Amino acid sequence: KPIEIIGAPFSKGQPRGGVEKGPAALRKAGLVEKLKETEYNVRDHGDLAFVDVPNDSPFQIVKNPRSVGKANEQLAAVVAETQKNGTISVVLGGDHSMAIGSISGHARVHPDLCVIWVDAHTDINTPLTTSSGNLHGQPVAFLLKELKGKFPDVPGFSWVTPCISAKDIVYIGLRDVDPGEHYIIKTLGIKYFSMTEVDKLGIGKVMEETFSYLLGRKKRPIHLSFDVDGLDPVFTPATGTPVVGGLSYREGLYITEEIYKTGLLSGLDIMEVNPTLGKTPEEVTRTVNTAVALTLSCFGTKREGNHKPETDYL
Amino acid sequence: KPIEIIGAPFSKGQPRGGVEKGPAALRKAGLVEKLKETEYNVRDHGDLAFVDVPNDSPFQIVKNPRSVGKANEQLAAVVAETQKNGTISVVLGGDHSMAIGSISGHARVHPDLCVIWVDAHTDINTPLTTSSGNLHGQPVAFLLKELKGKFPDVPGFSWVTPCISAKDIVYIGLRDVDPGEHYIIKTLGIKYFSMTEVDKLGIGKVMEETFSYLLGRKKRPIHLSFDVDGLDPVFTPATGTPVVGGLSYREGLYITEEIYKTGLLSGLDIMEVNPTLGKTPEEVTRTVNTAVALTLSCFGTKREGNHKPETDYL
Amino acid sequence: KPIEIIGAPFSKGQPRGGVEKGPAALRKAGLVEKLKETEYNVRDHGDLAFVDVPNDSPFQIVKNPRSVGKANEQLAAVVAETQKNGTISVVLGGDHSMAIGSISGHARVHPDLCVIWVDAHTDINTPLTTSSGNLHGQPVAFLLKELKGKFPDVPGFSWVTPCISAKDIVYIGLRDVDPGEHYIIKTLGIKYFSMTEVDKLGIGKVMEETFSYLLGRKKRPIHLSFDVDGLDPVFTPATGTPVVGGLSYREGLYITEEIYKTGLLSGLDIMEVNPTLGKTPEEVTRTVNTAVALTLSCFGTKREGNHKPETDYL
Ligand SMILES: N=C(NO)NCCC[C@H](N)C(=O)O
Ligand SMILES: N=C(NO)NCCC[C@H](N)C(=O)O
Ligand SMILES: N=C(NO)NCCC[C@H](N)C(=O)O
Ligand SMILES: [Mn+2]
Ligand SMILES: [Mn+2]
Ligand SMILES: [Mn+2]
Ligand SMILES: [Mn+2]
Ligand SMILES: [Mn+2]
Ligand SMILES: [Mn+2]
Repeated sequence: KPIEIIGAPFSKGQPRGGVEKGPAALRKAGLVEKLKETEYNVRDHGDLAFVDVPNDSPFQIVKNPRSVGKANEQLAAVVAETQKNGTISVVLGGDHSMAIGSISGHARVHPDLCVIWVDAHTDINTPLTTSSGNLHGQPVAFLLKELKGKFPDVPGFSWVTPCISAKDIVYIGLRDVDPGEHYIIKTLGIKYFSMTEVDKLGIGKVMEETFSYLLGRKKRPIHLSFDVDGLDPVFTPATGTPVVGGLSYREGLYITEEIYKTGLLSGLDIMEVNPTLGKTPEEVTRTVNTAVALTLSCFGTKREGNHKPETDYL
Repeated sequence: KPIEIIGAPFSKGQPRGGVEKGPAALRKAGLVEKLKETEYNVRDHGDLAFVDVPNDSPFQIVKNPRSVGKANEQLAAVVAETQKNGTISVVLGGDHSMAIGSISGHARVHPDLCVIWVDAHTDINTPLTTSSGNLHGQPVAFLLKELKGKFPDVPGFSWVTPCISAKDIVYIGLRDVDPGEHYIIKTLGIKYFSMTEVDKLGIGKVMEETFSYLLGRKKRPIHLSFDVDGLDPVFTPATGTPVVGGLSYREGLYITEEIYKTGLLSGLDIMEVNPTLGKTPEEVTRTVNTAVALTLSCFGTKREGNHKPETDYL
Repeated sequence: KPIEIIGAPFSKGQPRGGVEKGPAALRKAGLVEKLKETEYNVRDHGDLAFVDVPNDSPFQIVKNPRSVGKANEQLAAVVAETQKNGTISVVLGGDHSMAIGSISGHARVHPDLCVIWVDAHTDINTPLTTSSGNLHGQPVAFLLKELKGKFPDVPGFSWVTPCISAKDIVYIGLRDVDPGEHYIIKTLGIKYFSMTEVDKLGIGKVMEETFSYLLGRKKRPIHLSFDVDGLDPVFTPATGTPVVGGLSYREGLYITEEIYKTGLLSGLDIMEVNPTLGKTPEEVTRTVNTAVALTLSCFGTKREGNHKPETDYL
């Protein structure tokens, strides 16, 4: 199989700066090469340079709208672009609002996809709900159909087309959800697994379930949008919003691991890494490798080992 | 429902000083207000000032007896006092020996209550057993009937009336139990779940069980005496006795969470917080919020979110 | 029952020095006395002084061969020596290559034994595979029959006799396995439980299984070769190779605990402790006690308590 990496050095989805340095640190952590070490061919597409929207106005509360609308428009494009060639898209990112882009682009070639969302937050707030115009906390509200026309069309996201219903999305790692968001997920009946569910079933069953629930009938392609923050802060400290009591490195590596073991991975998102939001240099480095590690997980590497087949190591 | 908070700034139950600063730090962490943010009405009762017993003699080995006898006598009173009005009692505390007070006061209005004891220790030692007169390690021995007249009446605890048998008490998080104590719990057949049990079943099943075992037949009121030290030291470092390999923040939040989801909470104890026993300021702060967090847990807050009902956030 | 402790202050199995100081720190942590506190009689055998092999040549890639061959020859001997008297052998160690010695010596008296291997690594590499002559990463390859004559006889391990097949060995905690090693374990069909398996089943089921798989038919003696490094680095930092995302103190204490509860413990290995590889003095101390703790676990101590029988603590 083939792998193409897209860098989404962006950050207007939120205030704290650095997230665009995300793909910059990830490649520096040698993400590309290690990936090559697998059975997958890897092509690095570089960093989609994003033209800045002069005089971007705050649509009511929502900020830097046009920016996030055009930046995400440019991305979805490249994604659908690769997706058609048949390669697996892996979006190194800045804030998690590049999810619309990625996800959209993906749905163009595979409109039957599901979505596993590992984030501490649902990020399912709308321009109406959000107590901030930080679109990095709305990505699902743009991709959801059951939410279309449920809020004033936003300046820059015209090209966006609600592509999936709540019956194809699955959240894992939720532990910091806003009122409005809780409403939405309950109302629209969205299958999720808050830390409390993790706690109850155990990552194993959590994954086991989520799968049947999504690939029970028709096996479709998967889009794992992973938010480096959905792990506990002790593991991925260099982030925008940390939230104690989250997924463990182990649990996180278990997810990408069961994901891989299903061969249905199509699109991958490694968002929210802020190479600057480090209390200490280590914390960053930590955050960086664990992230890196989580990628190579989705692409083969098992915690039990790997050995090139047909070769007699004896 | 209504909530009344009682501060038990005390510490003679043990040597290390600071535990009385407990309710002092907890309120400072804004425990009161956050609580108001729920569906419960909250009334802060303040800190029961405790008159000191001049010349308190060490009953054999047991120390500061009269102190702990009168301090706990004053408390039980206020507790039964609120309990009658129908509000939920929440005892911010100093050492865990204010459990007799709280628990007693509670049993006066609801003598059919059970008790969930999250502590690293059983604290079920008697004046006979204890290798210390630290009554913060005997609270159950005073409340237990099967232990009445099993030791020399203690100077100051006359007013104390063994209120519950081993069939209504449940320990969770035990990992540092003394010989004598092991004897007692086995002999008197006390349902418990040592870390090893936690390890085996998984907090989920651990709670699931404990409930049936207590609320299987007659659903009664619950008295969760939570000992901030039953969590692992990495989570609640600012304590008297830390004991590695204990409950995780997650597991601890899972408990208070399943407790809440049963609407049977009547009395709550947040003991053993020593705002001074911090290797570093953070450790305290850590200890403080996690504690605070554990309270608001027992009162609604879920790790999946909360949203005021009947309001359309759309 | 009787316990005899053997100190294997050795380290040529690998580069980093200090591991021979292993038994030196363990006794200093009072391992001997605490052990006496159990229902087992304990005899400390002291530290097998190891005569150094002048001019030890690097068999191709493999280093300090003759050293590790004679040091392990001297050990197996003492082990079989005690094993015959009926006492339980407990090898405090230096690098994990003293496993051949221990294990061999054990098989002499009980050739029907199985083996539980808690290590981050399989250490099942051969002189052919290893990208290092560090025999501390080959111990199983010398003890395995299915591997005999699968590599050039090594200078110093003549006396070694492949004693067990892959049907009697069980690995727990694997998370850093080399290519060649993966080949071997898959090929030779070796029952294991990588962190991912731990993650899936939960230490409880992991142990529950491993047992039936080994003691299902004929109950035999157990040889728990525990590698202090198989726990997460946060717990046992003072080691040669740390590997993030490993067994928790709890999970590790759960293992030795279920091991003990089967009364089938015959030989115990507490390897890879490097009293010098400590970022800070605490880290060592940490590493030391947790190790110590893991021993006393295999010998009675439960996390629920212990009380001398036939004594009325009332
Ligand atoms: N980028 C993230 N998470 O990864 N943002 C979470 C934001 C929380 C909430 N949804 C908001 O819009 O404020
Ligand atoms: N306050 C506590 N735990 O929260 N004390 C535990 C004391 C251990 C033991 N029961 C003793 O009396 O020494
Ligand atoms: N001592 C240990 N683990 O405890 N060594 C692991 C070494 C990793 C690998 N088997 C090698 O030979 O390099
Ligand atoms: Mn997000
Ligand atoms: Mn997030
Ligand atoms: Mn206590
Ligand atoms: Mn305690
Ligand atoms: Mn080893
Ligand atoms: Mn190892």
